[PDB]
Amino acid sequence: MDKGSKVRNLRKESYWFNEIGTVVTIDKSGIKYPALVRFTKVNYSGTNSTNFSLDELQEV
Amino acid sequence: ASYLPSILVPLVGIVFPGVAMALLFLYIEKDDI
Amino acid sequence: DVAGLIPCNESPVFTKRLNASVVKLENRVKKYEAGSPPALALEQQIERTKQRFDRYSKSGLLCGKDGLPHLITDGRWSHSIEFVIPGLMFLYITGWIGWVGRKYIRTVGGDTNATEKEIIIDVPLALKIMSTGFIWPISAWQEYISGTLLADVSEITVSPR
Amino acid sequence: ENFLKYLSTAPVLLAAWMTFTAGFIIEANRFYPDALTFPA
Amino acid sequence: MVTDTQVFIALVLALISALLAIRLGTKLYV
Amino acid sequence: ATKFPKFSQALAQDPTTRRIWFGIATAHDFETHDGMTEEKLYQKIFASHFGHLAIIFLWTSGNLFHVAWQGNFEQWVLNPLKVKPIAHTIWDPHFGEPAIKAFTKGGAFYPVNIAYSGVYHWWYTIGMRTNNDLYLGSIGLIILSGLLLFAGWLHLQPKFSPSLSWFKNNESRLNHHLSGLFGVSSLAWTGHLVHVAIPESRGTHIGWDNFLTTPPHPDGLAPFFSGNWNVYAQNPDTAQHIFGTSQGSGSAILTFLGGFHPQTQSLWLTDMAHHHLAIAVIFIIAGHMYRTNFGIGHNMKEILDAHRPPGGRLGAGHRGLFDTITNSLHMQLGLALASLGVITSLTAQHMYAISPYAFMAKDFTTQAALYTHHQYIAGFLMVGAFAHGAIFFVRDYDPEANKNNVLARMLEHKEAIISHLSWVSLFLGFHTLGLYIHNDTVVAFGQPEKQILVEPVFAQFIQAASGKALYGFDTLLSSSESPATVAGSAIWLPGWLEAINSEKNDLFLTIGPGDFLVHHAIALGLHTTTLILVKGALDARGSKLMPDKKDFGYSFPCDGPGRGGTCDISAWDAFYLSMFWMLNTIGWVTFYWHWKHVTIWQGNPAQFNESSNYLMGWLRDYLWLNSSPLINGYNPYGMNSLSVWAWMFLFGHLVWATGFMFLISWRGYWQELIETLVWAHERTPLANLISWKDKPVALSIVQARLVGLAHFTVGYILTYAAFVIASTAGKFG
Amino acid sequence: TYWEGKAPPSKVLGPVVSQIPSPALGVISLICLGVGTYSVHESNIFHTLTADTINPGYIIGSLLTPVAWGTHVASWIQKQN
Amino acid sequence: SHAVKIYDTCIGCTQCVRACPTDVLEMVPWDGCKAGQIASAPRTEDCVGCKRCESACPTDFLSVRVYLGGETTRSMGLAY
Amino acid sequence: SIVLFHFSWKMQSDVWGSVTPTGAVSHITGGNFAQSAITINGWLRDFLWSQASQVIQSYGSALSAYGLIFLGAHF
Amino acid sequence: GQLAVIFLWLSGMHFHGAYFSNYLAWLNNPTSIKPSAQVVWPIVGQEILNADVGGNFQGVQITSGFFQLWRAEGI
Ligand code: CLA
Ligand code: CLA
Ligand code: CLA
Ligand code: CLA
Ligand code: CLA
Ligand code: CLA
Ligand code: CLA
Ligand SMILES: CC1=C(/C=C/C(C)=C/C=C/C(C)=C/C=C/C=C(C)/C=C/C=C(C)/C=C/C2=C(C)CCCC2(C)C)C(C)(C)CCC1
Ligand code: SF4
Ligand code: SF4
Repeated sequence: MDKGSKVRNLRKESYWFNEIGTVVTIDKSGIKYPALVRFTKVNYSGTNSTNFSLDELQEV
Repeated sequence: ASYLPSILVPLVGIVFPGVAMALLFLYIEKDDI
Repeated sequence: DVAGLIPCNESPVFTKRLNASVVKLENRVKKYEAGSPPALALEQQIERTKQRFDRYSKSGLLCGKDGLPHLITDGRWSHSIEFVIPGLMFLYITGWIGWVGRKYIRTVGGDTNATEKEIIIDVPLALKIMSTGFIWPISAWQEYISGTLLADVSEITVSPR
Repeated sequence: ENFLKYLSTAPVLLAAWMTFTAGFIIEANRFYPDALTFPA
Repeated sequence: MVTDTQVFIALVLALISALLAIRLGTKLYV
Repeated sequence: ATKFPKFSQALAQDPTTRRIWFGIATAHDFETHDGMTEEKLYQKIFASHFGHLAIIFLWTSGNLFHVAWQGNFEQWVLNPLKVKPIAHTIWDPHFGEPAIKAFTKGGAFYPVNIAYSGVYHWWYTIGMRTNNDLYLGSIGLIILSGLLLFAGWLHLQPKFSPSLSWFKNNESRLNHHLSGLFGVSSLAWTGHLVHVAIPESRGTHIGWDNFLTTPPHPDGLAPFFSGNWNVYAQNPDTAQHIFGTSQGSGSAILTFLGGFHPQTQSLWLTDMAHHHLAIAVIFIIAGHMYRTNFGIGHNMKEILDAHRPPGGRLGAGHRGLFDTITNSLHMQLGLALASLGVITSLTAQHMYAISPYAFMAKDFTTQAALYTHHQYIAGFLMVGAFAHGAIFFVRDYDPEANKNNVLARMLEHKEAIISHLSWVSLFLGFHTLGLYIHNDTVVAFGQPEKQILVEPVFAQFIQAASGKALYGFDTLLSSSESPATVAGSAIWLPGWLEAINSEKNDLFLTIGPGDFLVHHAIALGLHTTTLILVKGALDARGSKLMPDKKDFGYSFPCDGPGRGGTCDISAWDAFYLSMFWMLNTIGWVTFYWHWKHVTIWQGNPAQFNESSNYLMGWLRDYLWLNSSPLINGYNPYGMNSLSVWAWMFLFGHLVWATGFMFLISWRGYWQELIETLVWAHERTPLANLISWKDKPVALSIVQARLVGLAHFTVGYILTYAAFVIASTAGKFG
Repeated sequence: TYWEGKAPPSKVLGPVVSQIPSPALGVISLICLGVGTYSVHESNIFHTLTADTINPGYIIGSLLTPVAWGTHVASWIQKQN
Repeated sequence: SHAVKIYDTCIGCTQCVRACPTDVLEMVPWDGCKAGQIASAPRTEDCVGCKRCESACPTDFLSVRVYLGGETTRSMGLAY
Repeated sequence: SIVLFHFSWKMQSDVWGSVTPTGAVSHITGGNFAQSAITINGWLRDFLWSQASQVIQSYGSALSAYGLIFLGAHF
Repeated sequence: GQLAVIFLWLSGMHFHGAYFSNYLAWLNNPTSIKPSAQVVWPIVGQEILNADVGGNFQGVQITSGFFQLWRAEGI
């Protein structure tokens, strides 16, 4: 929704499913997955951020 | 009776497996059907 | 009584085992001069064996056909001494431990260096938490009825849930 | 500061605490040996 | 005490069954 | 076409030796065959089942023929306690003269194997007495197998192939396979027992030539129709009855004596007849439950849809399970395998305790062999049931058709199931191993009085409840002033109590701390195997590591070293891992059974009660002690009849070790070695003429794990079979 | 026949039972339970069962107890509506 | 040959293409991503199945996926 | 492992032993290596099974620690 | 550091020989006396591991050949 806002993940395949992550950047220039989110826990690959579509995030 | 095992055991343990393996080897690598 | 077990107080096999242990220790000590350090050690072993067997006889344990004590663990109060009483102690101690641990996890977890505080323990805070475990059952029940014990369904899961 | 912080590391504290637990367990078994069951 | 005739007829019935097995397998048709 | 495996174009085009290997391992997976439809799948399964029945009946006919032609069945039935049953002759040109002289036993005049199948006792019990009867049975079975093979061929013809709707006619199938396959079959078997087995046991020869004129009972169906069925229970065989002769014989054909026949120490034939009559009646009544174009009956889809508790704790209840079960062959295959495994375990548990066959329970080797055999088969069947359930989840589950279903809710809270199973497994393992090591340590320090010996109060209480007046519980049938005993006192209680309280039996063996610890070890094994299999089945459709696992199928090697490494991540790998635990737990069970029975047979059961509380006792008093007659099968001084079993013992050890070769060392090393081997072959004169047609490559990862597991299992089974047979037959215990 | 709510549709009871009013099923269930319990008690509880004490009537009555349970469930289902 | 699929979650960082040892993958112009590029697998006959591309993927779950299938001389990593 | 088994059995059966005042030699295992070390069953029986008596029977003596370690190493 | 560890190990071995061993008794009668330089505290009944090696001494029999080495050095 906005920079720095916490969002609950809804991507079923995501390692951070049902977890809270902070939005880093949002691309207003179209794009299918514009909302970059960062989570505290690192996934199995060691990364802690991913791009999601606004439909795949619960706002708060 | 008392003569058959001599006749059959060699056939079942040597001749039968030999021919069976020959035919299976032919068919596995036939390259057609 | 219980399952055809005769109390170890009147168990001939129990006394035979005691005699066998004592006599074998005596045979072992017969090859040392009286008063030698090995002789004193073996005599102390004999005394300890006698005390152990006497304590088992006086305790009220049930012997089998083999002469060894058997434990009744069906909840019988007369035999609680065998399993119920120690078990409670365990569930207390471990409980304490567990509770304390959980608290530490939930105390240092609200920091940026939460990971760094697990390899390196904050000994002052750690002891602060550890000293509070003697009331772990009450605190656990209070958290349970207060909803602060369990996390909501909104937590990590897998594709098929 | 640094030395005490090192003493606070996980392996050092685990070793110290396990040594302490083994010690008091050993002493308890030394003063009350062969404790199969609780005194009346 | 099975006589040679009994063994022979058992072998004949086994041969018939073997031929039927051959045909059934062939019909499973790989 | 175009190569060996037609059913796989991808494998057909494979230029390596892999094409051959997988061509063998994908043959029976009809679902994956190219150009395969549902109807052809079902018809091929039907024909394959016909073929399998033919194989079973030919195996049985072979057993009968070999016993008749080379056995000593007549000598055995004359004196069934002292002579040893014969399996078949040994025509081995590799034998030396001392071997021929050593393996000549029983009837003699040829080398021979002593049968441990117990088929002699079974055939004797069911009424057979002469080699002619065995031969006739074998000829009948050969004809039956030929008929089944012909039927299998016939039902593949275009005009005889049953339609797809026919296979999925669940109601009629259940009706017929309940009332007909189970009930009418049981009715026929009790008819046999009444007409043949019982008269043969009472010295009267009934056969095809005279069974139509000698009624099994003198009154002859007059009491049956008149309602005076009590007539058939009057005048049973008195305790002083010599089995197989009219000495002390009776006339009853349907009684409820209970207990055992004193002379044979087995069940009364009349009791078996009455049992099977009642079972046949119950099954025939049960088979009229579902409707089949006759108006009356139940429709199972409605039943399944209707059972959804209004409390909502089961969600949508059983809605949609009918479609999943009928449309999925893997789910019903798993259900059948599981039920068969439970029944195989039940047969193993009940045959030893309740001897059904005359003069068995004195042929110790046969009893041990049968128990071990059926327990291992039960373990295999259970593992297969769970494996096929995982397969069903992979390729047959439809999450949209099972929304909020009971089965879907199984996956919804899979984490809880797996975590609590893991907790139970850890609890049992930790504490059982701790108690065993505690006993080992205290006994090692010469202080056996400090052992933690826990009395199995609950099992002993159950034994007392059935009438075991040895633990002094005075409960239920063990106390006279109880409704249960008085109510049952008239019918079967006397014989049952006489059997249970007699210590010359396997009915409710006396138990102690050793039995307690071993039972908890068995519980650990079952729980851990179930944990592995259930985790595989539930995570088959995806995990956090592989959220799209279902897309890779049931059996794939891995998903690469990425994100931490994913070796053995597929459900097939869960089955492969669980096979080891199944073998381990079945081994524990069989070790427990064999050692307890060996100690009882030797006449010193105290040895087990003493030495089963610590592991060194198991290693010394059971394995080290009882293997002496086995490893001495052949020594530099000579050889004896057990030499074959010793050789098989070493062979099983070798195969078991060879399995480690495939289980430890993985493919890359072997592929790099085969590279050099290929180079060497290609660069050799006089051998460049001969060139492979299939490129030689190392075994695939999944294939290698399978082959290692197969070697492990074969070696395990062979070595334990050799041990259990040889020790028992060498010490007669 | 999948049903939600607190009471299943009457069609679950089958063509015949579904048409029976609740009081009739209740009385039938009480009669069946009484007869079945009385039969099960007369033989094997109040009197020991022997070879020559097998009464077909008592066997039928004993079988009637599951019928009593089914009829009481059906009566409740009919009662809810 | 193995089947290599690229999903629209890709962020076009090129890492999968770089990691590929058999030059199966490449970059093609695209508009659904910020970088304007997406990975493609035009020539999967040369894919060996090492799954290096998946290992070198930033996206939460493997915008590039490899599914092993029929094996040929090329995909079997055989110099013979 | 094979090297150590070879050394142990050979020394126990062919070198180590006792002598009498006359000079007679009595080895630990009676020289059973020549006719029993030529089969796998011979190694299994006369070396492992036969010489494992001490460990399995060491309970209740000063060597009981060796039996405990035997079991622990197996575990 | 490794050399320091090895020297500490040697120091421990020699000290346990001097204070906790029957080296003198073995010296007097090497054939009968069994070498031993380790003693176990009696805490759980593990004192059974204190074998009757000889020389009015009880301890765990050692097999490191340290006694023979020391004798060769004329200790
Ligand atoms: C009365 C009619 C009837 C009968 C006798 C059968 C019988 C059979 N059917 Mg058929 N079937 C029927 C009606 C019938 N069916 C109908 C109406 C349909 C249409 C829906 C089908 C559709 C159908 C299909 C599609 C298939 C069969 C199959 C089978 C076979 C199952 C395998 C087997 O050997 O059974 C096992 C028989 C037993 C008696 C074992 C009972 C199981 C218990 C657990 C064993 C316990 C026994 C005992 C206690 C152990 C001691 C014995 C020991 C001493 C030897 C069996 C021959 C299958 C087959 O193999 O085809 C050839 C198959 O694929 N049937
Ligand atoms: C599956 C059942 C079975 C089994 C395991 C055996 C096993 C044996 N038989 Mg017997 N046999 C059987 C059934 C069986 N028989 C039947 C039904 C008959 C009646 C014809 C005979 C008649 C018979 C004779 C006359 C002799 C043997 C002999 C032998 C032995 C040597 C093998 C041989 O020469 O075969 C010879 C067997 C045949 C020529 C007939 C084939 C046997 C069965 C029917 C084949 C079953 C195949 C099975 C379903 C699996 C097929 C798959 C396979 C191709 C991989 C061996 C112990 C010999 C012996 O005693 O040596 C000591 C011997 O002389 N058998
Ligand atoms: C304080 C930490 C803590 C707490 C509260 C729990 C609590 C629990 N664990 Mg976990 N666990 C822990 C640490 C902890 N565990 C560690 C460190 C490991 C790795 C060895 C595991 C491995 C583990 C497994 C594999 C399983 C559990 C399970 C369980 C549950 C049942 C109890 C049990 O089986 O314990 C088992 C405990 C162990 C096997 C090892 C515990 C080791 C020590 C005693 C705990 C750590 C103490 C630590 C020093 C805290 C210091 C605090 C200080 C700094 C102030 C329960 C929810 C089971 C479950 O899911 O049940 C549903 C289960 O299957 N646990
Ligand atoms: C219960 C056993 C069983 C059954 C019923 C089947 C059934 C089937 N298999 Mg499977 N299979 C089995 C065991 C079995 N298989 C085993 C153990 C293996 C090895 C792992 C395989 C490997 C395998 C492959 C690789 C393939 C099959 C295929 C088939 C199908 C037809 C094959 C056929 O008969 O063609 C015709 C074959 C014959 C007519 C030969 C019959 C053998 C005769 C009876 C031997 C008689 C010799 C006799 C003993 C000689 C004695 C002489 C003596 C006097 C010396 C059918 C679905 C094929 C299929 O359908 O795939 C979809 C296929 O491609 N199977
Ligand atoms: C009647 C029951 C039944 C039926 C119809 C099936 C049918 C099937 N199973 Mg299931 N299964 C069963 C029982 C059954 N299985 C049991 C009991 C287990 C537990 C072990 C399994 C475990 C299992 C697994 C884990 C898998 C299957 C799979 C399959 C499918 C392919 C099978 C195949 O290609 O065979 C190929 C046949 C072979 C490779 C032959 C191997 C025979 C054994 C292992 C070797 C024996 C060696 C011999 C004893 C050595 C002689 C000893 C001598 C040297 C001394 C097929 C639909 C596979 C699948 O994907 O299905 C979709 C699969 O992954 N099954
Ligand atoms: C003797 C061999 C052995 C042993 C002891 C285990 C033990 C275990 N396995 Mg493993 N396993 C084995 C062989 C073995 N396995 C083999 C050959 C296979 C086939 C590949 C498997 C496959 C397998 C799978 C697939 C699974 C297991 C599981 C388990 C657990 C079962 C529950 C249990 O007993 O918890 C109790 C734990 C034990 C008995 C382990 C020993 C613990 C000791 C006593 C503690 C010692 C602590 C001590 C201070 C160490 C100090 C070290 C220091 C000196 C350096 C446990 C960890 C299951 C599991 O994880 O359940 C949660 C599981 O899912 N195993
Ligand atoms: C280097 C080889 C070596 C070995 C293997 C041993 C082994 C042994 N010695 Mg010997 N000893 C050695 C060297 C060695 N010693 C040397 C060099 C000396 C000369 C000083 C001695 C002098 C000596 C005496 C005088 C005695 C022994 C005794 C013993 C036994 C009991 C030791 C014990 O647990 O006491 C208890 C020891 C402890 C509880 C250790 C303390 C625990 C610390 C505080 C843990 C700290 C770890 C720390 C957290 C790690 C991080 C570093 C931190 C400092 C920053 C044991 C068999 C005793 C014996 O045999 O009795 C009959 C005995 O009386 N030893
Ligand atoms: C994977 C899977 C699967 C499978 C599963 C399984 C395999 C399961 C198993 C299960 C089982 C395996 C179970 C068992 C059971 C058992 C039981 C359930 C028993 C019971 C019993 C009872 C209940 C009781 C009895 C009695 C009586 C009568 C009374 C008294 C006591 C006695 C005991 C006598 C399927 C396919 C589905 C699909 C999905 C997934
Ligand atoms: S590595 Fe992944 S994110 Fe990067 S270009 Fe390749 S597919 Fe896209
Ligand atoms: S699996 Fe390997 S060869 Fe295939 S596309 Fe990925 S990196 Fe390239």
